[PDB]
Amino acid sequence: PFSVKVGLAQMLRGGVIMDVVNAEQARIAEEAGACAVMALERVPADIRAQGGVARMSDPQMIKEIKQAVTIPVMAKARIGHFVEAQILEAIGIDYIDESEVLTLADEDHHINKHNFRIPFVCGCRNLGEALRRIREGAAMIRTKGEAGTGNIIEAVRHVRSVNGDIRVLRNMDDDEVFTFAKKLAAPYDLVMQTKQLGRLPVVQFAAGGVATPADAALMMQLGCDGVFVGSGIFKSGDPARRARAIVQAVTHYSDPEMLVEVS
Amino acid sequence: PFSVKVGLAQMLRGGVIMDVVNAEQARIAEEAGACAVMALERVPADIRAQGGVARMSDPQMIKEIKQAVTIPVMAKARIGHFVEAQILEAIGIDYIDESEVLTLADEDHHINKHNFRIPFVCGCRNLGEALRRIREGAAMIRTKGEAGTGNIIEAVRHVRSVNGDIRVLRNMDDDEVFTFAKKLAAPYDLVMQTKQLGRLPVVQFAAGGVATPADAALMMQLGCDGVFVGSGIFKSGDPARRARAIVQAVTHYSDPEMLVEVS
Amino acid sequence: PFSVKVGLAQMLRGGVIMDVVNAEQARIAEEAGACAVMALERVPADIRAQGGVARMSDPQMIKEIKQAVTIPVMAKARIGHFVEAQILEAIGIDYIDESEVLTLADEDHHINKHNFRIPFVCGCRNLGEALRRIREGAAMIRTKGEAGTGNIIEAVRHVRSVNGDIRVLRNMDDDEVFTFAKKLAAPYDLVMQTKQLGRLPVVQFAAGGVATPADAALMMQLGCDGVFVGSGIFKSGDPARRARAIVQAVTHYSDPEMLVEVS
Amino acid sequence: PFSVKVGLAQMLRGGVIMDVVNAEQARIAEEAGACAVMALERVPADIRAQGGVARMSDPQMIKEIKQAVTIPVMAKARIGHFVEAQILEAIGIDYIDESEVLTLADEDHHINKHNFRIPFVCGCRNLGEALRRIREGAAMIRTKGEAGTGNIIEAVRHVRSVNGDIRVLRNMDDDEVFTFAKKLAAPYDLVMQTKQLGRLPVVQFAAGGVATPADAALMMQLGCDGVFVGSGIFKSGDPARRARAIVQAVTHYSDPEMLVEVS
Amino acid sequence: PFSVKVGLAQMLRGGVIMDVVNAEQARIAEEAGACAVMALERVPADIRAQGGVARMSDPQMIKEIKQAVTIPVMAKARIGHFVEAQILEAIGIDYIDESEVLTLADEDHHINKHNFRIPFVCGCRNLGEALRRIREGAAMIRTKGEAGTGNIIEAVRHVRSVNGDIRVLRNMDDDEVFTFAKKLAAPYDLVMQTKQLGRLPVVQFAAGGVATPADAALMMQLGCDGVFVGSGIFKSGDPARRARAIVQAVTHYSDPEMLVEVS
Repeated sequence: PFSVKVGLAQMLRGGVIMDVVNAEQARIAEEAGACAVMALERVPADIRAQGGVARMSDPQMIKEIKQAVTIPVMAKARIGHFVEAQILEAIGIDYIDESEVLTLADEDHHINKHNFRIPFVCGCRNLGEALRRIREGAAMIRTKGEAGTGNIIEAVRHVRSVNGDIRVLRNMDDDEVFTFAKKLAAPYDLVMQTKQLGRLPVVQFAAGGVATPADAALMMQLGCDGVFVGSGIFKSGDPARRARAIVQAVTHYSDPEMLVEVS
Repeated sequence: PFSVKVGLAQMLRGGVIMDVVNAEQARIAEEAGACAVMALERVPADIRAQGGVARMSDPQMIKEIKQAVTIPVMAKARIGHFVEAQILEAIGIDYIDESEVLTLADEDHHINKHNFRIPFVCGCRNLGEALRRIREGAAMIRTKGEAGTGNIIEAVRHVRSVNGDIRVLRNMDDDEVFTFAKKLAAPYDLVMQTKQLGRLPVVQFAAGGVATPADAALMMQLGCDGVFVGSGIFKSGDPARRARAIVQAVTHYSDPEMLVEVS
Repeated sequence: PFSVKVGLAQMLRGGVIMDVVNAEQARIAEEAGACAVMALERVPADIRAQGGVARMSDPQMIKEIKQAVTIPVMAKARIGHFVEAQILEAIGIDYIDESEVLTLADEDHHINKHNFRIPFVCGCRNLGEALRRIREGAAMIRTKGEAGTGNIIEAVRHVRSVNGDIRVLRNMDDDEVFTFAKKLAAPYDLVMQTKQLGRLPVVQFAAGGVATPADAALMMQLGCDGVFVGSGIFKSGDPARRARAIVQAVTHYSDPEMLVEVS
Repeated sequence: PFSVKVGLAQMLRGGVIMDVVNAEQARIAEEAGACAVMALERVPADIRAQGGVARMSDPQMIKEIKQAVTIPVMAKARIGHFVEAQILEAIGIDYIDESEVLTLADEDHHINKHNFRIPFVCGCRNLGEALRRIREGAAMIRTKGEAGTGNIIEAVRHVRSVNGDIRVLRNMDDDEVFTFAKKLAAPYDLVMQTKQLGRLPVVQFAAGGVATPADAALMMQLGCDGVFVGSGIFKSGDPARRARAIVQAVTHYSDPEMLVEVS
Repeated sequence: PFSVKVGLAQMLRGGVIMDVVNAEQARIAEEAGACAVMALERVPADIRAQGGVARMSDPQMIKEIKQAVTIPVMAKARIGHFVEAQILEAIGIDYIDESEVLTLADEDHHINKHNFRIPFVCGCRNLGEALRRIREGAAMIRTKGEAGTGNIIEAVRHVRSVNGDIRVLRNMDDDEVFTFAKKLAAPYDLVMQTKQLGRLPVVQFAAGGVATPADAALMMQLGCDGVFVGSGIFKSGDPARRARAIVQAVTHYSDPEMLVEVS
């Protein structure tokens, strides 16, 4: 029932997903208006600077967070590590993120995400990767970007690349589409579905570097459906204020006066 | 009605296809027991040695051949030259061969073969190319080989590559299949259809260098369904004898005494 | 009055242009139904075989041809050789072809074609080149291809590239168009005019390798407005028959039965 | 109305623009005689020392500065970050600087500056870049230089490059201008407008390394219309004295005795 | 009696092997349910930290461990150091691990393991290496991975590569098997025995980076028969809890709820 997973992930459209590390940060991110939280033991800043290997978050804190908030609760699973995905599905979380922000568990293969009843969130960097992940079973796509620096140049480049490939495909001659599918190394049926829909067949989020309401509004204006905000919110001077500002920016991405007032 | 085209091409299984250049060579190739003829103005030996550009054969001689024999009659169309394919379909031939033996008309794109009611025969060199051509609409695949030298080393290598990739796919773990589909740059749905069927989803012929009954029997024992024999038959000491020998070799590819007697 | 030149070149849409070398070939190409002739002393085949430098055609034979036929009469002028263009305009021909088929007269600069009252026909290989030539003053564009071989792989590649850039531009986001204009090194105003019109702002012809009615119909179906047929027609078995066939193919580029009957 | 923005930016001719970080530095820069201030949260020295990503300055301090001084107030916006530009336009600042001194927000595309009613200030390093930015909608150009070192070698090189390209263009033959437009990858219409005006069609400022009155006078003597002075004035022994000296040097760029007295 | 060694190593199937450094860690790893311990002076983490050369563990502590636990006791022997293997066999340990985790003693040659009555455990990275080690006399194979980092990307890659070569071999045509044996540089007789059995002819363990129950279950689901856990268990917050969790994960590698509860 892949379409069931797609429709389940649709209710995340137009929202913000916030990396939380405890029940209190989860409660704050809930009261700020986020649509879902990404439970994890310690922020991507730890994964980047502290080094070491980062794995699926501990089940006990996932259960604590899930008991603390009412919104959908996500968790991260290493790429190709289908047993972490099995554990997460057995905990009962709402969405699973096959996260490249964590450490690679299988360099060559991703999870055959058709085996789980839980919708997956998979990273991408272009149209070919997004279509491959949707073929593997990912019910929601997020553009990769760059993890931990707060610089949106790569996230902006990836959103622009995905939307540019979509716009190119929308007018592309039928007889050429096949070659395009070979240029991306993406499944042809999904390429034709994209060409018919004018967009990816799934929800499409942005991630990596989104730190200010201006960045979230820029992502939502480039065509995305939402944003991921990981660590810069709760390490700042006031976490609740910045989180509420980013939520309001995503909700009102076409209101410059609102973006000003929230900033 | 792609399945209609596939079933229409199935009756070519276990036969020989002979390049003919006139009504008399067509009549000989018919009396030798061929399943179909490939009408063309002058042999692949001409295309190789004389040089110049080779195009779709002249419509008048196609009509003469079609009126001279009763078996299915093929014709060659340049790659990506869909107007030659339109002309051939309007003449009423039975199969169209998007032939790389001719001159390339579109280096980047092949014909969107779903637009014609006539089944197409497309060349290939590996599993990825065969699957891409089947996705474009080709109702019958022939392994490329090398055109005009009578040396089957490349044709044998291509048959072995295709059948080896299919055998690898047949046992391959499901979770890895996706990556395999990216390695070939072939449509995933066709890759899964191949993995289920244990063979290429269409009829699969051999071509290039098949000159003696031993070569035809070798191709039919490597797993193919038929062979193409272009020029060396009608330039030899006795064309009818060699053509009948190759036909008998394809029919009895598992009878060494028969291969001896026909040689 | 550039728009006057554009409207003047519009009457060539849906026609055939044939290189003639005498009053007799000009009369034949007229009776075959061509829309214009390109006077020249000796065919591109002679330019290849006799070697040496090729220049503007001789004024006396231009006057003879112009007095022999009634259709528009073209002539070739070396690239950047504005004095040959002045001579041609003083003879009174209808269109001037700043032709790369001839020998380069100015490797770095083309003619500032705004100084002549006669419309120009300029070669191109992509969208950037076509837009640059339209900015210089070219009132009609022909896709370069490859001169003298009868192989349409390059002409088809160039038509597909130009039409693909146009289709990409048509959906391209406005904020990105500027960068596109830098990628092609084409004037931005002409890029925006193309994006608005959905096609090149001038008449767009094909040239190079068009030898059979299938090739002409393929060019006219890929989006072109006409074709150039230079030498292979009058060196063949019957020039009038092939010329009439190509004219009928251009006129009926969407009629497969007509393409069959003329072939 | 791009001409309205151009005429509105004209009043900055012959003045100094000083980066301020508080109401007090803004008041000093006003009393020193500057024509405009570039409000920013922390000087380029902080961008180098604290490292990290630098974004649009905080709206609250922009409002404080705007309420503290009477002169036009600028602000910096990341390249391609049109949402930061929207926020700045909604605050009501006078000029927006699409600043490469900040961090790149879009590596491939710049802001489509035609969508805002506020004039923009865009950096440049040669004539092609200045013309491209003027085509995108920039109503004022500043030569890039090098940010934060106090060494004017690069700013001088870029000013000389722009003025040398303009001088080359002024005498350049018309028939060659097109090729020149291709050499720069700049819009041809703007190239011709430059050739007619003898200078860039907008106000042209200098930036990067201007630290002493000699440097400001040198920039104004090389042909510029003003200078940018960012940090070195307020970190020195006396900010008011050096700021007044630089202002007087810009006003009297042809008075060596005045340059001596102010130094 | 190689088959006796193979049957002796069979009782380790479906178990966990834990590197111990004293009688207390050995006792803990016994109560956690491990099937065998790998006596060694200082953990692979200590081998990485203190640097220097690592050799066979000291005989006195091996005797102490062997007297402290009842399960089979392993020990490490440098590669090609057959005298350390003689010493270990004379101590009376149950299995000897010709371990690349230690320092290489013979870079070009491994131990001729047919000379000892004690079964050997040899590392491997692909099918060729595993078959070569089984030919030398190794009665049990463990996939190499990467030593001491806790990252299972390489261990997963090696398990997938070995099982992929086995699956490729299982369907491979007999006439091609010989060439396959040359591609791996593995003994052909063992290649045919593998092709017949559908798996490596010996017990196949995983090693390197297995730190969490998810990793152990992932190894056991990829096709392995067990796991090696060296250092990260006894340097953690609770060694007994994590060791018992990993043992339960290996025992119940197909029970997601169990993997959750033990985590």
